[PDB]
Amino acid sequence: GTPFDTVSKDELAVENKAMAGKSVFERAMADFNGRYPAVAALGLGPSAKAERWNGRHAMFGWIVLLATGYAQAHGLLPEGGMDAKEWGTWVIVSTTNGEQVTIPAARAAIAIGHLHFGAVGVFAAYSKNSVKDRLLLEPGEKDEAPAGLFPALRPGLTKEAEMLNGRVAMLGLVALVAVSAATGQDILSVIDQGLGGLLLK
Amino acid sequence: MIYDSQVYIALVIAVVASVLAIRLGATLYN
Amino acid sequence: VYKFPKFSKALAEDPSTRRIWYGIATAHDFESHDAMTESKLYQKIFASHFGHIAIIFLWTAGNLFHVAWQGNFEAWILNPLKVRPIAHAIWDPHFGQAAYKAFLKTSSPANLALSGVYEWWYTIGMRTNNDLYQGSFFLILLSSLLLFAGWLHLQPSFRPSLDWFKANEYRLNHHLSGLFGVSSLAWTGHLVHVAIPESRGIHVGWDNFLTVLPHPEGLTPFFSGNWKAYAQNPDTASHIFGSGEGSGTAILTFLGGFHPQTKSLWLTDMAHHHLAIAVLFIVAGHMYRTNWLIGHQMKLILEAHRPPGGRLGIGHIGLYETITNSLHFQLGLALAALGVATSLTAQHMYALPPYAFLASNFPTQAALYTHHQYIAGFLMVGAFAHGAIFFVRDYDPAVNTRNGEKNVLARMLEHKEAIISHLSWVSLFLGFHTLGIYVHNDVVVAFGQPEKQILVEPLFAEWIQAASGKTLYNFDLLLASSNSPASVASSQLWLPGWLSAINDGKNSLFLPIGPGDFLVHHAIALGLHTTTLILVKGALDARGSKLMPDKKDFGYSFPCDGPGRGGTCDISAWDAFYLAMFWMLNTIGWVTFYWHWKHLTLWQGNQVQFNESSNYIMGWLRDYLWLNSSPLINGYNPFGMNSLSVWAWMFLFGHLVWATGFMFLISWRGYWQELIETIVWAHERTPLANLVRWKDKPVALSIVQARLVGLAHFTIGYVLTYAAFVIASTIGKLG
Amino acid sequence: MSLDLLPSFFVPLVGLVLPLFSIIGLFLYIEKEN
Amino acid sequence: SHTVKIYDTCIGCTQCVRACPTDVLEMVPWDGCKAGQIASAPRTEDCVGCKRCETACPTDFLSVRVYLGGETTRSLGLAY
Amino acid sequence: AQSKALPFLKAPAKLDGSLAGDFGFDPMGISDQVANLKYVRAAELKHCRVAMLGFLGWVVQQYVHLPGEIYAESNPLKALTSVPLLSQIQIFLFIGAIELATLDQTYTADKPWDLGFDPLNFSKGKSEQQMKDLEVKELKNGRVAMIAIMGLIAQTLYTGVPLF
Amino acid sequence: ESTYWEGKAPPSVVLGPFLSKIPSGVLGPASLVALIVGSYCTHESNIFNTLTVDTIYPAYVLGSFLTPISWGLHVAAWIQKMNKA
Ligand code: CLA
Ligand code: CLA
Ligand code: CLA
Ligand code: CLA
Ligand code: CLA
Ligand SMILES: CC(/C=C/C=C(C)/C=C/[C@@]12O[C@]1(C)C[C@@H](O)CC2(C)C)=C\C=C\C=C(C)\C=C\C=C(C)\C=C\[C@@]12O[C@]1(C)C[C@@H](O)CC2(C)C
Ligand SMILES: CC(/C=C/C=C(C)/C=C/[C@@]12O[C@]1(C)C[C@@H](O)CC2(C)C)=C\C=C\C=C(C)\C=C\C=C(C)\C=C\[C@@]12O[C@]1(C)C[C@@H](O)CC2(C)C
Ligand SMILES: CC(/C=C/C=C(C)/C=C/[C@@]12O[C@]1(C)C[C@@H](O)CC2(C)C)=C\C=C\C=C(C)\C=C\C=C(C)\C=C\[C@@]12O[C@]1(C)C[C@@H](O)CC2(C)C
Ligand SMILES: CC1=C(/C=C/C(C)=C/C=C/C(C)=C/C=C/C=C(C)/C=C/C=C(C)/C=C/C2=C(C)CCCC2(C)C)C(C)(C)CCC1
Ligand code: SF4
Repeated sequence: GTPFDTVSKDELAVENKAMAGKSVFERAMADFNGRYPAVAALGLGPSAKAERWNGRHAMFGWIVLLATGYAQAHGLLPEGGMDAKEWGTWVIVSTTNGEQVTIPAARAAIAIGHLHFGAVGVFAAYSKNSVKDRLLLEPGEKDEAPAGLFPALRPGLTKEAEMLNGRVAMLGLVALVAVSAATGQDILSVIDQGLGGLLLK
Repeated sequence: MIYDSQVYIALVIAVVASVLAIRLGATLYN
Repeated sequence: VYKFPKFSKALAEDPSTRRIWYGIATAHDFESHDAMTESKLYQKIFASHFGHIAIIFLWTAGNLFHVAWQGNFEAWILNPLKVRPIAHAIWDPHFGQAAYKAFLKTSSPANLALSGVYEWWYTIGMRTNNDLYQGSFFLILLSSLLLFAGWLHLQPSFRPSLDWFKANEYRLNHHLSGLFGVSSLAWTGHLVHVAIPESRGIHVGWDNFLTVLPHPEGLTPFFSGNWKAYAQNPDTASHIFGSGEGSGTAILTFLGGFHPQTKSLWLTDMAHHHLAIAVLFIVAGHMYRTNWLIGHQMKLILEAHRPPGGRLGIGHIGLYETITNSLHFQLGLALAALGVATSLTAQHMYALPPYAFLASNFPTQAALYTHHQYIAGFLMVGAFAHGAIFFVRDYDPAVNTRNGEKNVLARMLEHKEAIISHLSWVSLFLGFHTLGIYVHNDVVVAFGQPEKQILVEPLFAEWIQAASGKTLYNFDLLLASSNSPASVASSQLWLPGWLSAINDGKNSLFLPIGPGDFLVHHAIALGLHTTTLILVKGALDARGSKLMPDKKDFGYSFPCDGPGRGGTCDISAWDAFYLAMFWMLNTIGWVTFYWHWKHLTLWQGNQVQFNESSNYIMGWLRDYLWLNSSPLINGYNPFGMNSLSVWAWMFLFGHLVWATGFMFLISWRGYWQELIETIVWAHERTPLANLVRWKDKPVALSIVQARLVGLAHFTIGYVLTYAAFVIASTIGKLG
Repeated sequence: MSLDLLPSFFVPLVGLVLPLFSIIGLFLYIEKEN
Repeated sequence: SHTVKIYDTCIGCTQCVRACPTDVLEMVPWDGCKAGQIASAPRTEDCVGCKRCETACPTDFLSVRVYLGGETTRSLGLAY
Repeated sequence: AQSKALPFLKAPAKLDGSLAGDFGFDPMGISDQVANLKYVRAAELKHCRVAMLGFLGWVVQQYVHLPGEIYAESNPLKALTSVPLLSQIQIFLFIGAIELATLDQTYTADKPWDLGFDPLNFSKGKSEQQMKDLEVKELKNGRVAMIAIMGLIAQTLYTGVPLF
Repeated sequence: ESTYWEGKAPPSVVLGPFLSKIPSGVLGPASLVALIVGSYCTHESNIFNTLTVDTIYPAYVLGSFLTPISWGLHVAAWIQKMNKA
């Protein structure tokens, strides 16, 4: 308060000159890697490996969303709800007045398809020695170098092309979710509006 | 009855409180 | 096997599984950690306090959110005496159709709320599931604040020093005045502004609170000094809570007693109470000296307090440095105060229910009383354990001694034998004679001659009841008399409300008592005295005894001193805590058994069943346990199940955990090390499993760890089985 | 997605997945070396 | 490993040394008692903590004291 | 004595010389608890800048509005609720993006208020005395604005008149 | 300083640097007057006249506060008298 020091002189912050320059992206990456090792060494978090994998998944999922819209529009995507007598009480969603509303069968089928794809992913994860691109970084391996604001304009089946397309697809998913939340329509409704009407036709 | 927006933003705020918790947890050291 | 107990290198070098077990149990003993200083100790404790308060606020926010989302708060508002509050919904995949149907409440299976949060939140002026959501949002924000503060005060430039942590006068001034008084002032502000009109049908939310006057005159009487205006026109005797019918305009009154409709304390009474408490604590928060030359230096106060004739030695001269430099002395004091406070909460929230319609919520009444009494026992045992720890590791005889003469604390170790001997005498006296009278009643009633029972009328306690106004024992003493100065003095302030409540057979305010109450109170006194004997003996004998005159050199918790010189089992001070936990559990069990049986007889109406059968042990065993256990055990039978099925399962679960504790307590080590060695040989000498080998050598649990594990099983089973019994019995007997 | 699907989405998630990953992390941490 | 200390109350009666099951204690020359010998603990790495040493001590409150400390495969008596 | 603002009191130890705007004004001795004056100066300058922007926005919203209807509310406190949540959340996200990097910056640096913001280079070529004079001008104007913006908020909450 | 004492009476420093300089011949009669005034105020607010919302009388209340005080004043008077003051 006055007759003593609240903070000792031996415990004072020192400005980190090691981050001079080092644009916010480099600064954030360095801070994450130094603060959280053993998850940064694995390639997790704000890393080029994680960004590449998430971009691949975002592109594949744009494909999956288009397929789901097509299936819903074209009379596929089974109708009704799951059978509680067949699949237990865990599929029951609510009981309004004497009727049990269950999980829609369409949701169950879509979950099964997503389970197929996620299982493929889990196999590839526990198949590191036989896959071309691993999920995590080996001890020693170093994370590919960030592409930057604009990756190199190298057309074709190149690392830069896949990188750019993954970033674009992830941004598209972010924008799609933002539009759906702000305006209030369904995700497929937003995709239908953003395709003119050629999806849910 | 609370809306989906009410629950969703409470979940989002809960996530922010979670990131603040691990920062305190990691700052209290391994 | 080289980085889990980061705080202890001695444990990290243990090649056995004991390292993992001891790593958990020593994580919070910061004073014993490697490379340890006092500054780091206080800073880590400070950050842990912040995280703990954040956890508490998150827990409260979760309760609020789950009541708002899956509860029936809004429906319960319109019919509080028939609608059963819902805690949260249930989603368990293991349910059959029958379990789903039985637990089904409204739209989904759900659990009834026994915490009484519905009544508490309704009383403080909540009427919507959006009011609860706002509270949950605000509490999560507060938790984020506290987590940020905890992180911040570990940063280099924001870590407080030892002087700031040991600044007693500043912390006392602020804690008392700011915390207690200002929080009471803010609570009075909320009580008036929101709660008082909401009980009268006027909604005061976060929109119309700057424009809705809590009183029609509006702060004019306060500044003008006409403070009586805030008491004029109180709520009438026909006021319907939450509605404007029969309401008043007063905000601070003396009425005494209970609301005629909700059977709870007047909201205007509690606002006035908190305003008075706020003023008193704000005044008392200016006592100690700070940067402005006025106040008290508590070192001088302690040093100057030596009786002149001389019977406390040199007084309290060395107590200031003793308490300031020890965190276990302060922790013990705080735990003792908290235990007394929560005992007070338990004893007053049933006699003087403060929340609307909480008196008619029998299961929640029983649950609240049992919960708070168990917490009280835990806190008291913790206070005594930390006193023992202070004796072992923080007490310095040199500080508490001046020129041979010893101060008030050091003299407690001189007549320690006298203290322990007299505690033992009181315990033996009470146990011998309470058991003698109980067994005399048992034998006499069993032989078919109940008239030969020894039944002592609790005249001393009935004298107190008459002194507070109960005209039931024909004492005509202080407030049972209309001519005594005690009655004429308050005949115009709070007696009409107080007398109307104390002299009512439907209340729990000063329940009528008889010989059974006398005997059970003596049993309670015996339990308290024996628990105190164990804890005080462990605390005083912590630094040494005749069997171990160097016990302080072995620490607070060690297994033993060996097999010779007689033996040496359970000789440490930790073992005294371990033994006293059983006695605390037994004493709290007696207290809660007495409370629950008395209130079950009161609610059912057969108070004659308690007054007659409570004088002998078989009466308890047959009419409380055996009688009220019937609804609980039939929570599921070979024919079906009820919503009480979970309580029967918890009953059996508690019995199982209790007996596993019996395992860990009766069977000691040495018998489990050789068996583990046989298992190790079997694993090492079997094909197809030799490919898998342990990294930590499997060993039997240590003696102290085994005692802790057995105590934990005993306590968890005890608590679970009694909670299941009390809740299920109340629910199944009283509808 | 209705609000009543949240229990079936979260209870399995928490009560099974969180134990698995927590066990993985805790076992890895307590079995580390220096 | 456990810690074993010897105190000058030692009378050199050798009962501690001949009771140690792991050869931790030994008798060394001394001039503080009639026997001219005092117990020593030069091999505490083999100390198991059984405290047989101080069960055979005739002095009033012991002259050999065993303070249990960090554990080792030798001090834990592990044949495996 | 040493305080210029309170010519009778003596200022606290940490109020001296440098850190422009130092008029010895700390009667309660708050500076005695803080390890340095860096963080409190950073907070004061952030408040000064936010209050300047708030006063300017108050007046402009009183007189000038965006073409859209959602921005047609004249009362700033009423516009706080009339404006859609999308605009306010966008503003908050922009502020938080600016705030996280400066959060890393403030708690450790020697000049936490120096965010490197000078797009027009009004400080390039200025001498030390001129720079200190500019800092004094900023601090003065900010303190006056803080008082003014709090007064505007109070008068709008108490009378409903957002200005004058 | 050194408020610790072992003689017949504590040193006058325990009274604070306002009562340490009051003569005992002033504190004594003042203590008796304060005790009498406080007792009368207590007996006039209550006992003799029953209390009521309309009759609180800050003089009697403030007065009654002189009874607890009186205790301190005469304790200080004795301390001053024994310390040759
Ligand atoms: C400490 C408070 C607390 C507690 C004990 C519970 C307890 C429960 N919640 Mg819950 N909840 C809380 C706060 C809490 N809630 C808050 C604040 C929110 C708002 C975000 C929610 C939102 C919520 C939803 C949406 C659902 C539950 C559900 C459930 C049930 C199943 C568990 C689950 O799926 O959790 C999931 C919980 C969350 C996703 C929110 C996080 C919970 C808080 C914020 C974390 C508290 C951490 C705690 C202090 C210590 C953590 C220890 C950890 C390190 C091991 C269970 C009864 C489910 C249910 O009702 O099933 C029938 C369900 O679907 N909760
Ligand atoms: C006005 C200023 C102020 C305020 C509000 C606080 C408030 C707090 N400080 Mg704090 N502190 C202050 C100034 C202040 N401090 C100063 C100036 C210093 C430096 C000298 C400190 C140093 C300090 C330390 C070192 C620590 C705290 C801690 C705490 C927290 C205690 C835990 C808690 O939540 O209790 C909440 C308690 C209540 C709301 C009230 C309790 C009600 C009681 C139990 C009822 C009693 C009623 C009655 C007496 C019962 C008996 C019946 C009767 C008949 C006898 C609390 C938030 C601790 C903490 O947790 O840190 C995060 C801690 O470790 N403070
Ligand atoms: C706010 C109160 C408070 C605080 C700050 C402390 C703080 C401390 N105590 Mg303490 N204590 C308290 C209350 C408190 N205690 C109470 C109330 C008791 C009486 C029960 C004790 C009894 C006690 C003893 C006997 C000892 C301590 C010790 C310690 C120190 C180390 C703690 C440690 O290692 O934790 C270790 C934590 C654990 C081992 C976790 C135990 C968790 C238990 C078993 C419950 C978990 C089971 C859970 C209910 C599961 C439910 C089952 C389900 C099926 C329903 C530390 C300074 C120790 C010490 O050395 O002090 C110097 C010590 O020997 N305390
Ligand atoms: C109810 C209390 C209780 C229980 C459950 C046990 C259980 C056991 N005792 Mg015993 N014991 C007890 C009280 C009890 N004891 C007491 C009071 C004493 C004091 C004298 C002893 C003294 C004693 C000795 C001296 C010995 C035993 C032995 C045994 C074991 C026999 C082998 C066996 O059946 O393992 C199977 C385990 C069970 C039947 C327990 C229930 C397991 C459930 C039903 C199945 C599995 C549940 C599943 C894993 C849960 C997973 C979910 C969870 C993670 C959440 C077994 C663990 C012997 C031993 O070491 O084992 C050979 C032995 O030598 N006990
Ligand atoms: C919060 C805790 C929790 C939760 C949510 C569950 C949930 C469940 N338990 Mg369970 N359990 C728990 C704790 C829990 N358990 C504990 C602690 C114990 C020990 C006391 C048990 C002991 C137990 C037993 C003994 C059994 C269950 C069963 C079940 C299932 C209910 C039966 C049914 O209709 O499903 C029917 C189930 C299916 C149709 C298939 C479910 C298979 C798994 C769970 C699906 C997981 C999908 C996963 C994402 C796949 C990952 C990708 C992979 C392909 C690579 C359900 C999945 C029953 C069961 O189904 O056994 C498998 C059963 O027999 N539990
Ligand atoms: C926008 C975003 C991140 C934005 C981050 C920002 C601004 C960070 C800013 C900062 O760092 C700086 C600059 C400096 C730091 O000091 C401070 C901060 C402020 C922290 C991430 C989006 C991230 C978006 C991601 C990762 C999207 C992933 C989508 C996937 C994987 C696709 C999944 C699907 O395909 C399936 C699986 C199945 C299909 O049915 C469904 C779908 C959904 C289509
Ligand atoms: C890349 C992508 C999809 C890629 C799909 C691929 C590769 C599929 C490959 C396949 O092998 C699979 C997987 C499976 C096979 O069976 C099918 C094929 C086809 C063989 C989608 C991107 C989708 C990208 C989308 C939707 C982008 C949306 C962007 C928006 C809205 C931008 C808005 C802004 O630009 C404005 C308007 C103004 C700016 O100032 C601000 C912002 C906000 C940046
Ligand atoms: C806005 C302001 C200054 C803004 C300056 C800016 C943005 C400069 C930015 C830059 O320089 C940097 C940073 C870096 C350069 O490289 C780039 C640029 C971009 C050039 C000062 C306001 C300063 C504003 C001040 C001092 C306001 C004082 C207000 C008063 C006294 C009001 C009083 C009243 O409102 C009440 C109280 C009640 C009412 O009813 C009555 C009245 C009388 C109206
Ligand atoms: C071990 C130890 C410790 C601890 C201790 C403890 C834990 C204690 C407890 C204690 C306690 C727990 C106590 C209690 C107390 C109580 C009291 C003291 C009470 C009182 C009361 C009164 C006095 C009342 C009165 C009255 C009446 C009766 C009527 C009404 C009114 C009036 C108020 C008047 C410590 C740490 C410290 C230190 C070390 C040692
Ligand atoms: S413990 Fe006692 S006996 Fe066993 S070895 Fe060590 S010293 Fe010799």
